[PDB]
Amino acid sequence: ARRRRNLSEKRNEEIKMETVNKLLKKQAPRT
Amino acid sequence: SRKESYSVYVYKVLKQVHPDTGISSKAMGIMNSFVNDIFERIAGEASRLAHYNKRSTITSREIQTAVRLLLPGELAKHAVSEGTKAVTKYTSS
Amino acid sequence: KESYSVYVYKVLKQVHPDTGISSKAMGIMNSFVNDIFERIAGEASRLAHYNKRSTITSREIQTAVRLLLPGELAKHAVSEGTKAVTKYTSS
Amino acid sequence: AKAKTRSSRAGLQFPVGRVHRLLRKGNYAERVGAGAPVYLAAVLEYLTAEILELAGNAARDNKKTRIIPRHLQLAIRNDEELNKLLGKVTIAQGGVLPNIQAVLLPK
Amino acid sequence: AKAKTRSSRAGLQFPVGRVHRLLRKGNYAERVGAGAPVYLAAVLEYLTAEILELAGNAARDNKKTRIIPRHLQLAIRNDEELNKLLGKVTIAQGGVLPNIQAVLLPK
Amino acid sequence: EVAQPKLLNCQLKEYQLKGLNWLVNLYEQGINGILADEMGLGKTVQSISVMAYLAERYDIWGPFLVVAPASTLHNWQQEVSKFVPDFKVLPYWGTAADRKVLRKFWDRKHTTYKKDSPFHVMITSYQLVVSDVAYFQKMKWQYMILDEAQAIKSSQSSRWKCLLGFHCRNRLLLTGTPIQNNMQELWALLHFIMPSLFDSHDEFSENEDQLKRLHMILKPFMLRRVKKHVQKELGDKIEIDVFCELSYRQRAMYQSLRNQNLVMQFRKVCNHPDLFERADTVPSMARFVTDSGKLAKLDELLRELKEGGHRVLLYFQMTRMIDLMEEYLTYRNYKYCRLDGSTKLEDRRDTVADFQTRPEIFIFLLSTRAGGLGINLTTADTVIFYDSDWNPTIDSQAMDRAHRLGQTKQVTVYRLITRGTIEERIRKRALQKEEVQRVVIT
Amino acid sequence: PHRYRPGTVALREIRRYQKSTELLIRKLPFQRLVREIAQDFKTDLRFQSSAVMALQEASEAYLVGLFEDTNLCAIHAKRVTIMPKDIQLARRIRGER
Amino acid sequence: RYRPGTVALREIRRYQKSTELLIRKLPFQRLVREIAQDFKTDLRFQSSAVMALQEASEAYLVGLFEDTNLCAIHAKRVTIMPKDIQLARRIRGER
Amino acid sequence: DNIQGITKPAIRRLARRGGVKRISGLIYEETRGVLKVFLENVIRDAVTYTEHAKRKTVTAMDVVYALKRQGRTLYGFG
Amino acid sequence: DNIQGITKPAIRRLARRGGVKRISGLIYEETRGVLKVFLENVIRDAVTYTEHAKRKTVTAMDVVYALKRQGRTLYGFG
DNA sequence: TGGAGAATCCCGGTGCCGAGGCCGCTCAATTGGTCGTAGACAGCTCTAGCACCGCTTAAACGCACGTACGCGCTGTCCCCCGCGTTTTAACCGCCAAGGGGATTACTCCCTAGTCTCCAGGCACGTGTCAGATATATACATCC
DNA sequence: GGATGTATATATCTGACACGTGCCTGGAGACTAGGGAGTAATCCCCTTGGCGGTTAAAACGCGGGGGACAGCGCGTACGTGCGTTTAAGCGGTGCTAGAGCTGTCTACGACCAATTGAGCGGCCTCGGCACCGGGATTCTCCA
Ligand SMILES: Nc1ncnc2c1ncn2[C@@H]1O[C@H](COP(=O)(O)OP(=O)(O)O)[C@@H](O)[C@H]1O
Repeated sequence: ARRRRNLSEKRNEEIKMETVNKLLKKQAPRT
Repeated sequence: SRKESYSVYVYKVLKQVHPDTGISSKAMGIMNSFVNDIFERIAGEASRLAHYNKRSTITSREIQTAVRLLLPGELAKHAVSEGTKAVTKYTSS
Repeated sequence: KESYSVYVYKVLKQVHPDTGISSKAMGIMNSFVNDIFERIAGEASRLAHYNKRSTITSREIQTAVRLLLPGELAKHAVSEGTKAVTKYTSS
Repeated sequence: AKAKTRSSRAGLQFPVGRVHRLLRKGNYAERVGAGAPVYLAAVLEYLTAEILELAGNAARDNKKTRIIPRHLQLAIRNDEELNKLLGKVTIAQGGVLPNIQAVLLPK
Repeated sequence: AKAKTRSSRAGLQFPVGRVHRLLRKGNYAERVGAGAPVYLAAVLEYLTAEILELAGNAARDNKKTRIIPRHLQLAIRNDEELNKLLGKVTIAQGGVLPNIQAVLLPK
Repeated sequence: EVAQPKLLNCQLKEYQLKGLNWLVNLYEQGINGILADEMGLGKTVQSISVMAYLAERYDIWGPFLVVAPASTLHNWQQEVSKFVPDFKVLPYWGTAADRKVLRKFWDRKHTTYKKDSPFHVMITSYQLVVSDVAYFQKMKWQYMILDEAQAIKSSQSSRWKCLLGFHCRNRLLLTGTPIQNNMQELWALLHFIMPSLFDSHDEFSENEDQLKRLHMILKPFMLRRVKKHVQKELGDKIEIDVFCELSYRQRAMYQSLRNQNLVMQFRKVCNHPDLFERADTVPSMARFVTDSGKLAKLDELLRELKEGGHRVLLYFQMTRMIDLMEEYLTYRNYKYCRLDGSTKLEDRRDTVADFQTRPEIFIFLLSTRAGGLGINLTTADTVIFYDSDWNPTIDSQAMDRAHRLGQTKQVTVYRLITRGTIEERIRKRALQKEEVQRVVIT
Repeated sequence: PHRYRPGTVALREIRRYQKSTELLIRKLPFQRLVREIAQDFKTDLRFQSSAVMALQEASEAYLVGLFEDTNLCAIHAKRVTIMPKDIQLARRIRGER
Repeated sequence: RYRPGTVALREIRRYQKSTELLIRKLPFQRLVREIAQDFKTDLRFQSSAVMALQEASEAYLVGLFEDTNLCAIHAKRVTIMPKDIQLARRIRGER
Repeated sequence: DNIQGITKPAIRRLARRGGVKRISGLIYEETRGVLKVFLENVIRDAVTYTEHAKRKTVTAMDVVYALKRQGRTLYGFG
Repeated sequence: DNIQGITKPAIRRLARRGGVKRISGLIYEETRGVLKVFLENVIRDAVTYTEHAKRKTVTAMDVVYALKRQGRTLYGFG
């Protein structure tokens, strides 16, 4: 039980932080 | 030639509930009509239930959900009981 | 999962060439067509059964339209029906 | 080895075999479960009994030995649950439940 | 040999093959005519056209570019014959035809 | 009085340093205020320096809000990234699908941020501050700069009614033209600054003595400065009016209208006949150039400037006249760039960089209202205004885009006037209004 | 000499005809009407016997039900007499028009 | 302003022009979960299922009021009163 | 003609079975129009089933099926 | 006690869509009883389909079927 | 209350026809076997529904008030009920013609079935453009 | 001499559609089998029609009585508007139940052939019921 649920938070956090950063990179930095 | 009907079976049921009583041909015609009507409805309901679940077979469970949909109130309970009994006896035998 | 969306749009572009059709209104059209299919194929089904016959032909459809659609709508639909089956057979 | 009607095999007066035939020929679906006709037959017998019991009572209450349509009509409209099953049904030769509106009665 | 949709062979924006699949697999009968799906598809296309023609008109009378559920309701409940066909139907987000009894209006 | 902020990656000039001292004293007194430097003295780096000073002394590492017009947002993103590079700077612009994601930076629970926090400065448009006020109202903004603040001059605007209700401590206005129109608009800026003191339309209304009255009254709330006292190294604007006479086609249409509400229709004829109805029974490009007095006279002037190796900023008031002008520039085979309010906010960055990076480009076409604010165009040298604006502040704002700091050539302003027509009336009124504004500051 | 008061005879009638099963339209004129409607739709139509009996059971069942509904519309309007406006209300609420 | 009654008829010309749902969402939803849990405990609902029930529920009530209105007007009243609901139901066949 | 074969006395009776005490005078002509509009709809469907079967004879079954296409189900004839 | 959550204002708006000018005060308690009886009947059916499919969640489709079981066809949701 | 008296129910005797029982027999229901796919099952990903928290602000509520509808009561007068007599056509029991539906045989073409192949349509991206909201400015109008 | 409405611009944004790549599954073509529906010949039943007779009921004509209707007063309920209060609606964070999909394989129902008894048609028949004449009892009505 616990292991899969713990891993879900890390897997979520990674994608959330990257997709957050990608949007700031989308606007501020030239594309 | 050979038109076929449920009059035979209605007589037996009547004999178990009211031993001395009988039944005019017109009343029996009404009973024959009633039985076709209700088979129609319970089969049609069971048909559509199977379709909505994307299933190919009309099992006993479907005929159960259909009784529970068509019949109102206490009728439904008492019928779903007769059904369980019968199928239990068959599965035994 | 399939819908009749595509075809409704094609009919719309041909009858009203400037217009579009909202997502929810398209959902209403997909509901309408499924409904009427069921009604017509159900009447065809029963007509076959009442006549002890094992195939739903095109004659069974035409009698089921004459039973379902009210008044002048029926006449027009049976005309359209008959036209198309003629053209297909002519190929 | 000696035959036993599926009906007797399942304790029922209504004909299990014929019901399996009609479920197969009625295009209700492709494959028809075995117990399906047994259960369906049990419910048809139950409903048949329920009406005829009530009709028998109506006949005795009118001093006669044969059920006729008028007794079925009385039976069916005097029970709320059967009436909710058959509200749209007309019974030929049935007549009407006796009911005069109370404001029509004389002063 | 190059394949030509049944639709094209019969001039029918509606998909005659899909109609034949649904009639065949949906247990309406044991066997289906080759003429069945062509005729039925012609009738669906005709009714689809009728409702969209009336709704298209109602859109342009309201000075708007896009058909919405309000306009389908207004279309369907004006035509005598389509209203008779869809009398039981509720259309989501459709609202009511404007209607006041002349008894309610000012003297 | 105060030292330069240690985080600041550039040296402040003397008058900028004094400006920071004023603002620091305002913050420590708890008073809100207007930095009103004449355009291109460097309000931006002074503004930024307060965020630096707060982040150093009182360890208030944000959150800080810059609200600015659209043309200008990219400028701020660069400026903060350049002059205080430790600060972490978050755009709040772009589509709704973008902005949702950006809100996921905001910390609603820590009231004062510190260096490790997700973002320190947010930069957003006036337009999004209004549309997304529902979401902003939850924040606890620690310092807030409205740049190009005459955006808020109308008290009846949704914008004023929104920004007044932003929950925040210290506010700074920047506006290089504070005094604008009637005294009601001056009330509006004051109220946005300090609601309790300037609470009434009527009492602010409550003549030479009244003007002397005002000069003292404003002294605790505004710092105004002017180029000639500190930017002595850059020569004054050479301004050259040019007259034009209507073409025969213009003259016909103008008489037709005058014989036949028609204010804006007259302004169109004086720009170019083709802004009414174009041409073809075949229409020649030579007729197009000759058919408008302005364009005809402009053709002389452009050709001279090209031969001399100058580069031109050319302003319009009418957007369709930009469309027409590109055609004439295409035929004369001049390289040009275009920027107006319809231009997507990505392309703004690119275009301004292009004209400041690659001197093949001869002409920048700019809309006056979109072009007038923010953008920095030091590589240009000649400004042309093709049409007069009713409001003199807007043209002022516009020509100061050529006359910044770091300009090294003599800025030349041309202005074309169509004689005997609405154009004259308009420039007449604008100059009256400029005298009034100049008197009230003076 | 004797007359019953207006209404007593009618209530006699309600009891008697609410207690009989019999068909209330005369058979031969009903049968003749059904063929008059049929002959619009297809010419030379032989009718089974039980088909016209079934039409008559349905026809009497429809009208006897319509009078029940009509009567409630009258009583609600504080009348005892049914009038054409009552029938039209009942049909409209039941959706037939 | 408006003579006595013109305001009610303005209410009519308002609500017949709009298409919106007329019951408040969250109160409706709570009623549906109250009724449901008699039949089975722990019934999860889909958003779209509660919206379906609400569209159907409002459509039903509105249509009952048109039939109720006709009953009133037939009695030479403009006011709908409980007797009128009960009459419509019995005619329609909802006893 | 034939519709006037449904006599005034007949309607009066039908009404009594529906328990109506007092009957107007204009009811009679309205009732006839109602009954004809009902019969026309049922007969059209019954004749339509008859012609699909290529029979000439309208049977009891055609009528019974016609009525079940109207929500009115008749028990006691097929 | 959630049925009283259907507010008086709301019943009144529904009436107005139905073209009612003036409403009695007793209408409110009838209308609540009416609405609950209708929802009980549809929800019972929807849950009956849901349990047959061995789902725990009542879907839109269950409800749309439950209404076509009762002659009330809801176009707009699958 | 009291006779009157028309109607209703209950009693009883006749007789008739259809409910009910019993005889052959044919065809469909039962027994025992094969086999092939539906679907029960185990396991998985990940959608999305249930909880719970704070804020604006709209609709929900409560009250004081007044006037319009509902409705109880009366006078009028038409029109329906009740009854009587004449008139007519429905019903009955019957004979007959004959059409048309139900059946038996038999043949052929149509549709299901399997296989090979490829393009229509579904899902997901994206971008671009007309419509909706702000905001600025002059000027005419209403006060 | 001022407060506001109107008309025309620019500046922006948001959401509707047009097009796009991709991929995949179901529709199209083509080939054979065999059974359903189409053909005609037959046959007996049940419908259409005529006849003469009885008699139930429909058709017509009167009074007169009581109900539909129109009008009026009056009284209490319903609509209104002003002021306040409470929950709905928004939008979030965040957890995890359970919907929806995959891969197995087993067990069950379609399909066949041989059997045999259930249930249909038909024939005989006698007892439940309809109906009739009579008497006793119950409801209306008016003095
Ligand atoms: N120390 C400095 N180093 C570089 N640029 C500076 C410095 N001081 C001022 N500037 C210039 O100041 C300009 C900003 O002027 P400012 O008045 O703030 O802009 P705006 O008028 O748009 O508000 C920029 O072009 C910037 O390059």
